[PDB]
Amino acid sequence: KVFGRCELAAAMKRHGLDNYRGYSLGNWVCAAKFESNFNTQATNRNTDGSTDYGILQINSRWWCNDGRTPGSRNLCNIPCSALLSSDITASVNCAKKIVSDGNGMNAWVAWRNRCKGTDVQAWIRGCRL
Ligand SMILES: [Cl-]
Ligand code: NA
Ligand code: NA
Repeated sequence: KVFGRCELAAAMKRHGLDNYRGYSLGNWVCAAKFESNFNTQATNRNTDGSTDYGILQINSRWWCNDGRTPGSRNLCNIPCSALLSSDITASVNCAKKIVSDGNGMNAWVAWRNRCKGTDVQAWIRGCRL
């Protein structure tokens, strides 16, 4: 599913990401934009052999099992394919564990390089939230 911007902002709020670990909703929408282009089916291989999955590009190196990332962890206790659903529940639940692990949103390379320190409130402008 390719979410609209305000559609994703509304789903992310419904699921408790607005101000989660102190990150406003616009940070999460900006991260999803530059990680996945709002596409739940996005997958991208990493140089170490892991893959990133879904709207927030969650890495099989630590967070999910994809059956082909040796010596990796599954800290969200899920198959990586769960993170590709039209239902973002599994991605949001797992993202809450990631952002809580001490690194905050710096875990998301696209967030650090493209959203951090910008006017992220712009990502929720015009949405009826
Ligand atoms: Cl933090
Ligand atoms: Na894994
Ligand atoms: Na999907």
